[PDB]
Amino acid sequence: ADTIVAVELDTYPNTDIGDPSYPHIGIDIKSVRSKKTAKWNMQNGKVGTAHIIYNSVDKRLSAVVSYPNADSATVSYDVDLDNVLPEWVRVGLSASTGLYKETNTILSWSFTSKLKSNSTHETNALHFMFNQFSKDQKDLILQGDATTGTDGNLELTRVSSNGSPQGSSVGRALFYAPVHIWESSAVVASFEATFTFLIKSPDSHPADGIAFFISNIDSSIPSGSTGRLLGLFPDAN
Amino acid sequence: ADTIVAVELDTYPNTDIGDPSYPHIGIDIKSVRSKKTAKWNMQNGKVGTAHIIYNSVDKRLSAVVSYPNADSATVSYDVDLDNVLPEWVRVGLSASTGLYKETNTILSWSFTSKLKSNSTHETNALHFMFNQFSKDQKDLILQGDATTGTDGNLELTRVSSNGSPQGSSVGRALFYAPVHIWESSAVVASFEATFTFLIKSPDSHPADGIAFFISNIDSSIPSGSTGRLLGLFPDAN
Amino acid sequence: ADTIVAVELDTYPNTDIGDPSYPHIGIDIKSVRSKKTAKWNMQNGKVGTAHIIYNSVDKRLSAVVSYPNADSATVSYDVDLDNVLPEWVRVGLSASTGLYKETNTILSWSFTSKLKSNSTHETNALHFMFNQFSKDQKDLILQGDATTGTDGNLELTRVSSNGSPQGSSVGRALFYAPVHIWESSAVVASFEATFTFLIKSPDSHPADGIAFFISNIDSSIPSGSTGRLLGLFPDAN
Amino acid sequence: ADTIVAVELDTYPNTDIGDPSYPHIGIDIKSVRSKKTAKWNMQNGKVGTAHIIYNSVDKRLSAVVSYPNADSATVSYDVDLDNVLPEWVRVGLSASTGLYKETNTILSWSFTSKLKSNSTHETNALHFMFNQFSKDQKDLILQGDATTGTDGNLELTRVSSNGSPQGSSVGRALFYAPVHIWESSAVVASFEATFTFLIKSPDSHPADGIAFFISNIDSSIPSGSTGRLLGLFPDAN
Ligand SMILES: CCN(CC)c1ccc2c(c1)Oc1cc(N(CC)CC)ccc1C2c1ccccc1C(=O)OCCOCCOCCn1cc(CO[C@H]2O[C@H](CO)[C@@H](O)[C@H](O)[C@H]2O)nn1
Ligand SMILES: CCN(CC)c1ccc2c(c1)Oc1cc(N(CC)CC)ccc1C2c1ccccc1C(=O)OCCOCCOCCn1cc(CO[C@H]2O[C@H](CO)[C@@H](O)[C@H](O)[C@H]2O)nn1
Ligand SMILES: CCN(CC)c1ccc2c(c1)Oc1cc(N(CC)CC)ccc1C2c1ccccc1C(=O)OCCOCCOCCn1cc(CO[C@H]2O[C@H](CO)[C@@H](O)[C@H](O)[C@H]2O)nn1
Ligand SMILES: CCN(CC)c1ccc2c(c1)Oc1cc(N(CC)CC)ccc1C2c1ccccc1C(=O)OCCOCCOCCn1cc(CO[C@H]2O[C@H](CO)[C@@H](O)[C@H](O)[C@H]2O)nn1
Ligand SMILES: [Ca+2]
Ligand SMILES: [Ca+2]
Ligand SMILES: [Ca+2]
Ligand SMILES: [Ca+2]
Ligand SMILES: [Mn+2]
Ligand SMILES: [Mn+2]
Ligand SMILES: [Mn+2]
Ligand SMILES: [Mn+2]
Repeated sequence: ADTIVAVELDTYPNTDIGDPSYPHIGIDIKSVRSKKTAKWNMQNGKVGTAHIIYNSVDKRLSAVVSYPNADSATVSYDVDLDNVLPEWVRVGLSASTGLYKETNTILSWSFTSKLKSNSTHETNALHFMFNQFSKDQKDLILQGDATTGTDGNLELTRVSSNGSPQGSSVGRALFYAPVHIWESSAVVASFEATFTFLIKSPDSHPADGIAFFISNIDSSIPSGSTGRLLGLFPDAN
Repeated sequence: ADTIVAVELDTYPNTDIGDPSYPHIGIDIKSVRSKKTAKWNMQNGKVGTAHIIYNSVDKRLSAVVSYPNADSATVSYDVDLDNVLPEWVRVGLSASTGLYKETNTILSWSFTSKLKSNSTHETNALHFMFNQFSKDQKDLILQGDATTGTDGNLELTRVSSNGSPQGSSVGRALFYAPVHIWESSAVVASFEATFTFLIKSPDSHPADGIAFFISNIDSSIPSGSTGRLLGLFPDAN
Repeated sequence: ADTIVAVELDTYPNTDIGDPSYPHIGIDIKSVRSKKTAKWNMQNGKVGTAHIIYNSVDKRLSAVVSYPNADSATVSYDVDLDNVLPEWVRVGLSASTGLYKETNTILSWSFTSKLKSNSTHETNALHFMFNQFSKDQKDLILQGDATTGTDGNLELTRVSSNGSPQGSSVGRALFYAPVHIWESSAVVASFEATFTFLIKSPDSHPADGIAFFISNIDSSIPSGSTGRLLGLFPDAN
Repeated sequence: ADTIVAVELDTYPNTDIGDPSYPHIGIDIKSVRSKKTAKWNMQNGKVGTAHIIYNSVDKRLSAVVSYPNADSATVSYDVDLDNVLPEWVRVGLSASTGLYKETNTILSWSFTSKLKSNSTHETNALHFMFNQFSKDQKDLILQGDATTGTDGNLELTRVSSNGSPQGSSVGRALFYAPVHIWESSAVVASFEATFTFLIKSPDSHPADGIAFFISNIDSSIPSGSTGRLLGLFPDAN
């Protein structure tokens, strides 16, 4: 059973699992049923930016999702990630389709993590940046339908050769090195992740959306987690 | 009159102007009467570390002051820095003594400021790092009694040739370049400052403390701001 | 008399002052007559990129200029910058027009400088990044005709309200803080500079070019330095 | 067998395999017999620093090793690394002892790699920093005798419970994620690595050394590569 903390850009309302009745961003703590959601005006066909941030002083996980010249969507949840996640994790991106579909393309992805210890306050840091993805991206672990290199992008779910998306798809990309997201003797620890994404659907109704996630290091796509489950969770609980 | 936002490490309780009964860290918004303080166990003669952080999403100014192997002191305050400070600022370190005294020695200082715009989501960033100060530190604006180069440290208040700190001293170092801490169309702005310091006193009661501050670009040490005013405020209101 | 080190992007061959017969890049060490040049196929109207890098171990100043999908032009020169520059400098961008003309438009600028001392191996660093410029960009020093804000770009030379570049123009933007590009007791000092540019001319022959430069902190545009002099040298010697 | 590019800090003169007559640093291109060496006055028991850098414009691999207040040892070799190494590598630290011995203690390790592609000039970056190592350091592959966490240091070779270095020991630490050190379509690609070390020995002649290396990703310690082989090479050819 994986341990998942995620920020979801949820394009499709599943009101039967507590989704609000509109597209929304959310913070997910070991459940697809979001602890905090905000309305998000997803723009079919457009490049947007997501920013996710946390530090161990405020213990507050926050995300802003944005398109140029539009009002941002913002969401925040108070949570001690020390109590939720293991000491070492992987970080990734996840996306799915179900009966409705959309391209879940990633154009760029960056991440930064820093830990200062309570004994002689030495800082350990990790930073990665992808502004292009190649056919053979050896520092990503690609799971399920995820592919890299088409146009120099990361396509999290299946795209057919004519460029339209497919339903019932799920895939994820995880950064290869494990990440130390907390330590018991840290003065401050923090992270920030940003990615740019392009969600396009020929349907009237896109689905199912994209997530930034932090998981146990050995995490994999739960069985049957296409659709509303976003590649993250084994069920809707 | 200057506009001051500061994180104070207040070594001396002036209860007649609202200080708690004990050395305390605090967040100062345009006043020396902090908006929020927490108890701080200052350690005479030991090198400690301070970290200050803010971002435009949570709008929450937060600091942690620490010594190796001790419990941290932590303090936070909800505040929209957009509403308080001008678009352009200087960032700086400040310290004073009064009728009681201490060294106000800075061994390192770093600062990172980031803004991503709402118009195609381009990032502007400033970073500086001092892990040693030379006698001619041209990218530091030194005010009052502040000097650089002695042992490679920044001494914010006057220290005599024999190492002894002097009373009635006030001194400040501001980074040379102005800094853009907000813009009306930034999706996320954030900053982070760190410094190491060494407060030592031959007195029973050290005074008066060290502050990291953000100010209008033309800020200078207000008149008679030695002692309890920490080099920051013209008065005690 | 100023002391300039510079990387020139020279759009206009002035063979009377030792320019080669074609648009070219070059390294200039206290003279507009380049110590080294290489052929540069400038592309009228196209967004280009330049990179300048140097380190105190190799003592080699090297620059690459390129457009997406073209062969890069590269040039390098063996010079000990400690021998040439004062210890504190400013960094900047300069451009000019003369009887012929072009827009000298800067769309992004970044610079990182790092010094490690011979005792006790402590690093000082400076980093800045401009991915957009605003109307009042207080951390740039503008000289001559240079302005910021139109479209979020830095226009180093005069452009008219209608978009047309003007003859006989010259301007520079220097970053506000002086920079420590060297110190006597350094294990290693280095820097890198990147900028993107857009040179468009309605003339059959574009003039005069853009340079990245490093100078005495108190550099100004030498008088009459339009055209072939590039905002940089008082004469063609 | 493996493809290795290394910077050796070589404490023991093995004159039978072309080592010079004195402790030295060298650049190793697929052979233990360095393509260039410089004289290194290793200091028994004192914390040193090494810096290695390379960029694809100069195609010069260079290194500096120093102690506070000493003259530096520096060595360089003109080598085009995309000609030698595969497109994907891992970076690491290696060390060995044989009949004679020393502690190979790593106190800190940082690394930054960067690639700008020839289309659309997009940057890919990796950065890691260890200023402490814990007992369970999941983002390092440890091979052979290497251990982490004792005093927060990485011990590349065996040390017994009482601090005493052991003979016939070989160990390495690789960063976990693969690193993209060249791309055929790259404007400029570069890296820099820094480590701090403490080499301490009871022997009249300390042995054998520490290396920074870059290898095929699936590299392991070659068979019998203790002593003069430095845990890097299967033989001394
Ligand atoms: C009333 C709320 N609502 C709309 C928001 C809704 C409800 C039912 C369907 C809906 C939508 O859509 C479809 C669409 C299709 N197709 C695409 C046009 C053909 C493939 C077919 C059927 C329906 C059905 C459907 C009809 C009858 C029987 C079963 C289903 C069904 O979805 O059953 C599967 C599991 O659902 C069980 C009950 O769930 C009721 C909630 N409902 C169901 C859905 C669609 O859900 C699927 O698609 C979603 C979008 O990709 C994913 O998030 C889900 O993981 C996936 O199961 N949305 N809301
Ligand atoms: C060499 C001189 N020396 C150092 C040993 C010294 C001298 C005088 C005092 C000293 C110390 O201490 C105190 C302390 C207190 N209290 C301790 C918390 C509270 C009972 C009180 C009086 C003295 C006084 C004092 C007594 C009588 C008359 C005036 C003062 C006085 O402080 O004159 C100058 C301004 O004082 C006006 C009245 O202030 C009431 C607050 N009181 C006074 C002080 C000392 O304050 C001075 O020193 C502080 C510490 O550096 C600074 O923060 C202040 O800005 C600075 O003005 N602290 N609390
Ligand atoms: C390129 C076309 N050409 C060559 C046929 C040419 C063009 C202009 C002049 C020219 C020649 O010559 C003179 C000569 C004189 N005198 C004779 C020596 C004085 C009696 C006076 C004016 C002009 C001028 C002149 C007259 C009126 C206004 C301006 C100029 C001029 O800029 O002139 C700059 C001086 O050029 C002299 C010869 O140089 C040959 C190189 N070539 C290139 C240019 C254009 O030069 C200007 O424009 C260039 C491109 O922007 C800049 O790089 C230069 O720095 C700037 O001086 N001019 N010639
Ligand atoms: C430095 C002092 N020296 C020269 C006087 C010397 C030291 C040891 C031997 C030496 C010589 O010679 C031999 C010779 C043999 N034989 C005949 C060739 C076989 C019967 C056997 C053992 C020893 C050994 C030996 C004895 C006991 C345990 C190990 C060894 C050994 O490693 O020995 C490696 C011997 O290499 C042959 C001679 O090499 C001359 C160089 N000399 C030998 C060494 C020891 O080298 C070991 O230690 C070095 C330092 O750690 C490492 O760089 C080497 O990788 C590691 O093999 N260093 N310098
Ligand atoms: Ca949903
Ligand atoms: Ca006080
Ligand atoms: Ca020219
Ligand atoms: Ca050797
Ligand atoms: Mn949801
Ligand atoms: Mn106070
Ligand atoms: Mn030229
Ligand atoms: Mn050797």
